[PDB]
Amino acid sequence: GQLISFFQEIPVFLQEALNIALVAVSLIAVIAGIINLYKSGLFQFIFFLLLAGRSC
Amino acid sequence: GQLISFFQEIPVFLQEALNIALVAVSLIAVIAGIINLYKSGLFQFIFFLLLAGRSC
Amino acid sequence: GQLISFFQEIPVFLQEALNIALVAVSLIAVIAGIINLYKSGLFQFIFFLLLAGRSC
Amino acid sequence: GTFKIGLHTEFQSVTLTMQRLLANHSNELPSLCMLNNSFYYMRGGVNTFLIRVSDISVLMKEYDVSIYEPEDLGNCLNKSDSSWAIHWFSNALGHDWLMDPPMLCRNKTKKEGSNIQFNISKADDARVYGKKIRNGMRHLFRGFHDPCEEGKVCYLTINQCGDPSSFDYCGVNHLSKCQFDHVNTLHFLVRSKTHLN
Amino acid sequence: GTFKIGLHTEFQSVTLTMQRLLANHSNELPSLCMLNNSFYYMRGGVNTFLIRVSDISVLMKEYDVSIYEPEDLGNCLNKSDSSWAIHWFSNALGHDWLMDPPMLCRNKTKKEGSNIQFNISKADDARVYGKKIRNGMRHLFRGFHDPCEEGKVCYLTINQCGDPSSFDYCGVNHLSKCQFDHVNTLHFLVRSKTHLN
Amino acid sequence: GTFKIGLHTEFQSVTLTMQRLLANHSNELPSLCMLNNSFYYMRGGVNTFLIRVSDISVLMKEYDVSIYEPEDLGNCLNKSDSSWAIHWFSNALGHDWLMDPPMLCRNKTKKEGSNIQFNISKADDARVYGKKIRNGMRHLFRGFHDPCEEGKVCYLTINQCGDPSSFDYCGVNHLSKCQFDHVNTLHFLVRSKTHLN
Amino acid sequence: GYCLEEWMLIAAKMKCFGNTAVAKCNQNHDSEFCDMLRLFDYNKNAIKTLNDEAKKEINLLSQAVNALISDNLLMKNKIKELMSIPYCNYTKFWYVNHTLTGQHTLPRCWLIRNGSYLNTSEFRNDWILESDHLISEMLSKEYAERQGKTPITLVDICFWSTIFFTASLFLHLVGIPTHRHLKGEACPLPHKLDSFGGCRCGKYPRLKKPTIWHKRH
Amino acid sequence: GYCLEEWMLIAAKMKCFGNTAVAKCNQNHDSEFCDMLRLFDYNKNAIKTLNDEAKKEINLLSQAVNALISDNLLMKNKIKELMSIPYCNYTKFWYVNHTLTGQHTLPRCWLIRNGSYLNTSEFRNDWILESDHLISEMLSKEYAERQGKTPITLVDICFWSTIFFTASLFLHLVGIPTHRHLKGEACPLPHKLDSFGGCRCGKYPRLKKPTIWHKRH
Amino acid sequence: GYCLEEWMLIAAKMKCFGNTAVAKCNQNHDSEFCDMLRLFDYNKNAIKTLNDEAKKEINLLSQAVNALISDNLLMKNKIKELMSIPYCNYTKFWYVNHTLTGQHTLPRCWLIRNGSYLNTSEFRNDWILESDHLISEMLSKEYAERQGKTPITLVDICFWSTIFFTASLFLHLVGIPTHRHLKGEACPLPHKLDSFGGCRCGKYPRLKKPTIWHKRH
Ligand SMILES: *[C@@H]1O[C@H](CO)[C@@H](O[C@@H]2O[C@H](CO)[C@@H](O[C@@H]3O[C@H](CO)[C@@H](O)[C@H](O)[C@@H]3O)[C@H](O)[C@H]2NC(C)=O)[C@H](O)[C@H]1NC(C)=O
Ligand SMILES: *[C@@H]1O[C@H](CO)[C@@H](O[C@@H]2O[C@H](CO)[C@@H](O[C@@H]3O[C@H](CO)[C@@H](O)[C@H](O)[C@@H]3O)[C@H](O)[C@H]2NC(C)=O)[C@H](O)[C@H]1NC(C)=O
Ligand SMILES: *[C@@H]1O[C@H](CO)[C@@H](O[C@@H]2O[C@H](CO)[C@@H](O[C@@H]3O[C@H](CO)[C@@H](O)[C@H](O)[C@@H]3O)[C@H](O)[C@H]2NC(C)=O)[C@H](O)[C@H]1NC(C)=O
Ligand SMILES: *[C@@H]1O[C@H](CO)[C@@H](O[C@@H]2O[C@H](CO)[C@@H](O[C@@H]3O[C@H](CO)[C@@H](O)[C@H](O)[C@@H]3O)[C@H](O)[C@H]2NC(C)=O)[C@H](O)[C@H]1NC(C)=O
Ligand SMILES: *[C@@H]1O[C@H](CO)[C@@H](O[C@@H]2O[C@H](CO)[C@@H](O[C@@H]3O[C@H](CO)[C@@H](O)[C@H](O)[C@@H]3O)[C@H](O)[C@H]2NC(C)=O)[C@H](O)[C@H]1NC(C)=O
Ligand SMILES: *[C@@H]1O[C@H](CO)[C@@H](O[C@@H]2O[C@H](CO)[C@@H](O[C@@H]3O[C@H](CO)[C@@H](O)[C@H](O)[C@@H]3O)[C@H](O)[C@H]2NC(C)=O)[C@H](O)[C@H]1NC(C)=O
Ligand SMILES: *[C@@H]1O[C@H](CO)[C@@H](O[C@@H]2O[C@H](CO)[C@@H](O)[C@H](O)[C@H]2NC(C)=O)[C@H](O)[C@H]1NC(C)=O
Ligand SMILES: *[C@@H]1O[C@H](CO)[C@@H](O[C@@H]2O[C@H](CO)[C@@H](O)[C@H](O)[C@H]2NC(C)=O)[C@H](O)[C@H]1NC(C)=O
Ligand SMILES: *[C@@H]1O[C@H](CO)[C@@H](O[C@@H]2O[C@H](CO)[C@@H](O)[C@H](O)[C@H]2NC(C)=O)[C@H](O)[C@H]1NC(C)=O
Ligand SMILES: *[C@@H]1O[C@H](CO)[C@@H](O)[C@H](O)[C@H]1NC(C)=O
Ligand SMILES: *[C@@H]1O[C@H](CO)[C@@H](O)[C@H](O)[C@H]1NC(C)=O
Ligand SMILES: *[C@@H]1O[C@H](CO)[C@@H](O)[C@H](O)[C@H]1NC(C)=O
Ligand SMILES: *[C@@H]1O[C@H](CO)[C@@H](O)[C@H](O)[C@H]1NC(C)=O
Ligand SMILES: *[C@@H]1O[C@H](CO)[C@@H](O)[C@H](O)[C@H]1NC(C)=O
Ligand SMILES: *[C@@H]1O[C@H](CO)[C@@H](O)[C@H](O)[C@H]1NC(C)=O
Ligand SMILES: *[C@@H]1O[C@H](CO)[C@@H](O)[C@H](O)[C@H]1NC(C)=O
Ligand SMILES: *[C@@H]1O[C@H](CO)[C@@H](O)[C@H](O)[C@H]1NC(C)=O
Ligand SMILES: *[C@@H]1O[C@H](CO)[C@@H](O)[C@H](O)[C@H]1NC(C)=O
Ligand SMILES: *[C@@H]1O[C@H](CO)[C@@H](O)[C@H](O)[C@H]1NC(C)=O
Ligand SMILES: *[C@@H]1O[C@H](CO)[C@@H](O)[C@H](O)[C@H]1NC(C)=O
Ligand SMILES: *[C@@H]1O[C@H](CO)[C@@H](O)[C@H](O)[C@H]1NC(C)=O
Ligand SMILES: [Zn+2]
Ligand SMILES: [Zn+2]
Ligand SMILES: [Zn+2]
Ligand SMILES: [Zn+2]
Ligand SMILES: [Zn+2]
Repeated sequence: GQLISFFQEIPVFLQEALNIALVAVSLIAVIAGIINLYKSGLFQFIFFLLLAGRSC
Repeated sequence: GQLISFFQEIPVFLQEALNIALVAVSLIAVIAGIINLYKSGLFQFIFFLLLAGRSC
Repeated sequence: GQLISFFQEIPVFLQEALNIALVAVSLIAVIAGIINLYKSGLFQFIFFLLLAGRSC
Repeated sequence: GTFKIGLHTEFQSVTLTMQRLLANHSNELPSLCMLNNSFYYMRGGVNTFLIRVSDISVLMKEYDVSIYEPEDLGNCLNKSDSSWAIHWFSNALGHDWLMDPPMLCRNKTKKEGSNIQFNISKADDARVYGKKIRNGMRHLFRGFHDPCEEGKVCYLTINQCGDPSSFDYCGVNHLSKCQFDHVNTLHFLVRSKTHLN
Repeated sequence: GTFKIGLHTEFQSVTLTMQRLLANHSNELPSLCMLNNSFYYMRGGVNTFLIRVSDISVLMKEYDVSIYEPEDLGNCLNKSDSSWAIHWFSNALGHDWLMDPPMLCRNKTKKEGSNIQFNISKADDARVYGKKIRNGMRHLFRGFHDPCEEGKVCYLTINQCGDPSSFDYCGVNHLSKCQFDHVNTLHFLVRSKTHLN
Repeated sequence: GTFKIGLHTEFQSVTLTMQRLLANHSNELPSLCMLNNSFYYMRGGVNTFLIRVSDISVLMKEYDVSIYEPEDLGNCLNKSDSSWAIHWFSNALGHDWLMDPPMLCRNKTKKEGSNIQFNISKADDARVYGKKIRNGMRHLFRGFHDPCEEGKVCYLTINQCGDPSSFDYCGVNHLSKCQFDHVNTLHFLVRSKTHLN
Repeated sequence: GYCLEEWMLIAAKMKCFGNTAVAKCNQNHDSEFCDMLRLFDYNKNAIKTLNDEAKKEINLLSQAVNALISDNLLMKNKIKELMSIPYCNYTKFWYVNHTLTGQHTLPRCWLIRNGSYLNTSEFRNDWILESDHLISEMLSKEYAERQGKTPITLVDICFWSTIFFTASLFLHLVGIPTHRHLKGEACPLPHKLDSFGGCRCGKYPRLKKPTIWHKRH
Repeated sequence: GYCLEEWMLIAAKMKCFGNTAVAKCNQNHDSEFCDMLRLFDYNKNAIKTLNDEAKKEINLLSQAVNALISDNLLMKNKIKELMSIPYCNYTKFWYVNHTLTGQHTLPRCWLIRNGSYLNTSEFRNDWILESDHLISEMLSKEYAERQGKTPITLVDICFWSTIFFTASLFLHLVGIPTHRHLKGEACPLPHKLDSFGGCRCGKYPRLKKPTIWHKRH
Repeated sequence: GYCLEEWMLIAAKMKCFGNTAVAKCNQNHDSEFCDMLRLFDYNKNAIKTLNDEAKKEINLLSQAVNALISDNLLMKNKIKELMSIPYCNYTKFWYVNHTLTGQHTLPRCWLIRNGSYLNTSEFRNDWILESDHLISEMLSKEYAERQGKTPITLVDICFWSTIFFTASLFLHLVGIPTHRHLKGEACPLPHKLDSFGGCRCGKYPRLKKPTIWHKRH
């Protein structure tokens, strides 16, 4: 509910420099964390767990 | 005194999801930091400095 | 304006332990980030971009 | 009546009413409504009166009854069921009985009915009581305006509705189309001595 | 009276008294207490009076003293040192002697002492006096209940304690068991015109 | 009068005044000032008055005209242009012409001129009017260190300035030294019944 | 929250106002809408309980009108009317409503001049600031609720733990030397050398030779 | 903090209340406990000032009662009394006290109905909410004390410095390419390639060949 | 913001006060400076509006003094004067002013005892605490304004994104195993091993032998 309400108010919030800065930092942080998890091997570990001894 | 007062109020603080999340994040961060100092040589450097030229 | 206004108020702010801790951690973080960027080669990349095919 | 003010916020308005409450407990508190500059109205219980301010004077001080006692002021009341509304209006306007100039009245035998008249002219021996009465009407009636002229003659008139002195204006005509103002009652029930009275 | 609300918060209460203010400032802070529906006491200075409401009053308008002037009110007191307590009670009860029917009382020498009576019966010619005195008592005495019934006879009795008519209810017995309220004396002293008087 | 209070913050003070409000609108609100421990002055409209309290009294109760009515008090003034300021000061002190001891004056044709005197002595038959008058004067004038002593004579004297009895203490030569206070007006223009009058 | 039945409105049905907006009337005494709500609540209470008994010889209605209504506001409005400047006649109230969340501001008087309602262009700044204040209050209520349940000490602990973890990561990347190496010599492990290069074992004499720092190898 | 002497209480010893709890009485005109405290303080002032001299010819106590006691609150209590609903008779006050910290709430009336103190089950929603408000007030007071000494500009500077350092660490892990490499050729160090891949030295002709980026090697 | 004319001051010129300090007078009925400002505003309105026309037959000034100033404050000052303790006579007001930013506190009475002003030493704690409160208000205004424009949900999103990114960096440094290795054997890539170490292809029998975890090789 909180996330939906926040998303419904984005145009009001996205009128100030700090809000745009925070949104950009959040998006960059999430994207880079996803990249790091992909590079570190969390996705590979999950794939191995889901298909352990069932494919080659 | 602030830490003692906060510790005396844990049962009432640990009733909201955000407080539990913050406590878990703090504990994980401290544990991972201790591991990193163990994995980066801070403990070894301190041990060497304390026993520099005094033992083998 | 905010930065210069905060700079004119440093002596009054530098009376509490938390403010001194925040200033110290901010300075250490900025210095370490500059060192990391120098070590990661971002400054080398900028230098290469500025003098690409113009000097050796 | 509602227009967009931002993105999701909207300008909205609400209108409240207290006239029903004025009628709900119509006793011990009248309802006051002003028709226009020279006409004012008063409804107490089941009896409605007309307040008129103008320069005319149909009633004279020579061969007509004058009211002194606060108890016998019911002479200008053909249906003498109760003049409590008139008495309470009179002593809420700021008028006094011990040392204040009296007001005119008319015999109930005459067909003209109630013709309670006040002298509020701005002239000699009349700038002490007239100003006080006009301040009282300012405090009771919200949009009161002075229709008199400085240095000239001007009077005040109170007539029960339905009488010839009230003409055809009363009945199911003016008082029906008039809207009782609750600020008049709010100013009318407060006794703090900090008001215009 | 203390119980746990949360894991650390505890319900607590404090009881406040203002007997020292009333006792020390006896002349400045009259103290009013209520025994029950029909009995009340007033304690001013070093003398205590009895305020009683009952349907019966053994008096008569023919051969009983009636008090008009605000100066000869000290007659209704066997030890006529001072009747300032009755003076304050009358002027704070909402009872003005200028234009309000007076009271009835017994002789000083007769063996019943002060028996000042206010005729507050809800009947003809007493639908203003009785209501005003009732409102005054309601103002001055918290928890005031009226046993007077409409269409019948009722009276208000005033008697300084120790008289034969005061009976054994006075003395250091019921007077002590009755608790003086400071809300009564707060209502007794504030002059804002917004009270029940 | 500014000194450093901290690093960048500073201690500053501002002095306010109401001279223009109390001078450009001198009518309907006189300005009062406490010149001495016993000397006080009232400036209503365009005429200045002297108000003093002491034990020496020049007025006598044998061959001098007294004042009982709030209307004939204008006779007690040699230059009887307007004594509305005297009347309004008198009824703002809390003095009531109905049930209070009256006041005397000097003949207008007499050389010494007008001299209004009050009896506020702390003695028998004078502890009711004097206390109320002194309380009203405490309300009107900020400081009031009365010289009246128990069991001794003490009188309040009002003298319109310009009279020979007023001495050089009036006129342009003096009076100006006293500072008119707006707090006096604030305590002087409010009718809340919760004051010392 | 607080609701007004149909008989208290003009050309409208029953409508309800939020508790938070009405809660602003708890300590407010310079608001006409709060006074009107107080009058309505007093009427509702009196009809519910006091009207049932026929003992209505006591004017608690008046004793409340002069008590729960701020006469200072009435006299200020009267003074404004006598100065021919806009005032409130306790008839029409305007507010700013957030359509999505449903929470709004405390209604304000629609001022009247010359006996006519002011158009929505003379007090344009008033409702612009009302919308801005509504947005600010909506954003600050969440902060107030967070501060009323989340300790400052817990936030401080989390922030300092994050700083400690970031510093630990930094020291992990850069690496900290674990033992000294003699200049021109091999690794002196397992012996430990002081600033002088000696050791208690006696193998390395205390010649005060310079030493360097090396990380794990 | 503020303390009440023996004669001000019933069957209790001297009791002291915190400054924060009694600080609410500074602007509150709707609290009976604040009125009682004001009366007690006025009496205490009068004993030390208006008792050494017999000049007490002025009704200053009555004037103060007319001034420091909210007549509106007393009239509201009288109306509630006459409307057969619970009211306050200024004798018993209840509050929620945090035992450990010793800081509590402002005491509230223990309403009396039918001349009897309501049991602690009819206003059950009052003291539970009051304890919740006490905890919220403690946490909010901690937050306000923090915000009154620590500038928000310094907090923003620290947060942005932490973000900058974390981004620097991220680029440290990933590594930024320094110089371009030709397709299937070694790096042209110490020479540098332009956007077209050529060299100003003439060694590398400007053939507009595609180039790729590589990190330190 | 608000400015006082030349005739309103003694031995000074026109002085201007900030709106925020003046805005504290909206609900402050316990400050003498606010009452004096209200009197000045009423005088200004009367001169501009109620003075040009000859209709000045109504004594609105008395009713203004009745309502536009706090009578209880006047009576409290009178009581303080009658008890020979410091009081305000509405002439001199002191405040604490920040020189650089121009933000200043609401002016407070310069109390007088025995007809003389205090010597700035008997209320030293008053102005020390007032300067401290001014600093606290300056620091807290920025926090309030920031919370009025920046949502707390966005701050929470940024904080949790930073925590997620830091955790991702930690798992980047430490590394996470991607496939199992049989004990005593080589890497079984590209084949995958289950918990029992068997393969659906039949190459690796399900012997339930223990297995270890290794990262990418
Ligand atoms: C209502 O009060 C006004 C106050 O002006 C009265 O009008 C005035 O009436 C008098 C006669 O009563 C007119 O004559 C004047 O009388 C005396 C001497 O007898 C003196 O003031 C003048 O020399 C003049 O002769 C006077 O002109 C008239 N004033 C005005 C301004 O019109 C009026 O009579 C009162 N009405 C009632 C019904 O009592
Ligand atoms: C406060 O002042 C305003 C402005 O004078 C008053 O507004 C007036 O409200 C009445 C209803 O109370 C309106 O009459 C209505 O008008 C239309 C038809 O014209 C229709 O809705 C109804 O049949 C009714 O007649 C009136 O037009 C309106 N006047 C203006 C100028 O807008 C308001 O009544 C005052 N509050 C009081 C007296 O309590
Ligand atoms: C105290 O006041 C009450 C009224 O509040 C007085 O009682 C009333 O006295 C009048 C006297 O005229 C009675 O009127 C007449 O009484 C008798 C008996 O009915 C008879 O002559 C007539 O039929 C007529 O009613 C009236 O009835 C009576 N009311 C009641 C309810 O008893 C009472 O006299 C006053 N006491 C004193 C000492 O003044
Ligand atoms: C102003 O009022 C005062 C009272 O407050 C009047 O003074 C009083 O004068 C009478 C007449 O002498 C004194 O009464 C009697 O005096 C004799 C002589 O000593 C003695 O037997 C008793 O004292 C007796 O009561 C009274 O004491 C005295 N009071 C004082 C000291 O002020 C005064 O006459 C009034 N003056 C005017 C102008 O009205
Ligand atoms: C406000 O109303 C309440 C409720 O009626 C009053 O409470 C009463 O307080 C008195 C003491 O002031 C209690 O009397 C005490 O009772 C016991 C048993 O005797 C004992 O603790 C003492 O010896 C004393 O007698 C009384 O029981 C109590 N009533 C109830 C119903 O709880 C309170 O006094 C009123 N406040 C004022 C200022 O009158
Ligand atoms: C409130 O009480 C204070 C303290 O009594 C009053 O302060 C007084 O203010 C006046 C000016 O309004 C000062 O007079 C000035 O003195 C010097 C020397 O002449 C000069 O600056 C001016 O020419 C002027 O005369 C006076 O000294 C000062 N008194 C004290 C004891 O400091 C203040 O006036 C009172 N406010 C009122 C009555 O509204
Ligand atoms: C603000 O606007 C909202 C949205 O229109 C109003 O919420 C409506 O309230 C009415 C009351 O009768 C309901 O019937 C509707 O279902 C509500 N709509 C919703 C929840 O989307 C709200 O009442 C308004 N606030 C006011 C008028 O004070
Ligand atoms: C809230 O509770 C605390 C803890 O009991 C109270 O602090 C004690 O109060 C008692 C009252 O008799 C004193 O004797 C003690 O000295 C206090 N301190 C300690 C450490 O026990 C506190 O007073 C209570 N607050 C109130 C009643 O307002
Ligand atoms: C607070 O102090 C500042 C210091 O700059 C004052 O600002 C100056 O005030 C003087 C008063 O004589 C003016 O002449 C200057 O022009 C002001 N400088 C500016 C506005 O930059 C400020 O007025 C003080 N605040 C007060 C007195 O309320
Ligand atoms: C007021 O209305 C009445 C209606 O009868 C009319 O006669 C009168 O002339 C009007 N007055 C003004 C001043 O317009
Ligand atoms: C009214 O007229 C009647 C009938 O002529 C007469 O008896 C009575 O006295 C008159 N009243 C007044 C007050 O003049
Ligand atoms: C009230 O208490 C008194 C105490 O003397 C008693 O005599 C009386 O019967 C009680 N009841 C009533 C209804 O007065
Ligand atoms: C009381 O009776 C006496 C005679 O015993 C008498 O002189 C006196 O006037 C009476 N008082 C009254 C009736 O007030
Ligand atoms: C009062 O002040 C005046 C000022 O002229 C002075 O003449 C007189 O002597 C003073 N009186 C006393 C006793 O202070
Ligand atoms: C003043 O004296 C004259 C006689 O000379 C007399 O007529 C007049 O009435 C006296 N003054 C007063 C006010 O009585
Ligand atoms: C105000 O109302 C009056 C009376 O109806 C009208 O004459 C005037 O034009 C209106 N407008 C102004 C600006 O006075
Ligand atoms: C009032 O504002 C409305 C807004 O729609 C406009 O249409 C109308 O003309 C305005 N009336 C005026 C300016 O008299
Ligand atoms: C009120 O109190 C009386 C006296 O104790 C009792 O008889 C009655 O039943 C009570 N009723 C209510 C409604 O509380
Ligand atoms: C409150 O209710 C409880 C229920 O167990 C009862 O024991 C207690 O006496 C009551 N308290 C009162 C009536 O004060
Ligand atoms: C107070 O002022 C008086 C004069 O009004 C003076 O005599 C006295 O000494 C002063 N007291 C103090 C303590 O300064
Ligand atoms: C008042 O303070 C000043 C500061 O300069 C000092 O010189 C003076 O002696 C003080 N006066 C008193 C009466 O303490
Ligand atoms: Zn090594
Ligand atoms: Zn070794
Ligand atoms: Zn090259
Ligand atoms: Zn492998
Ligand atoms: Zn396989």
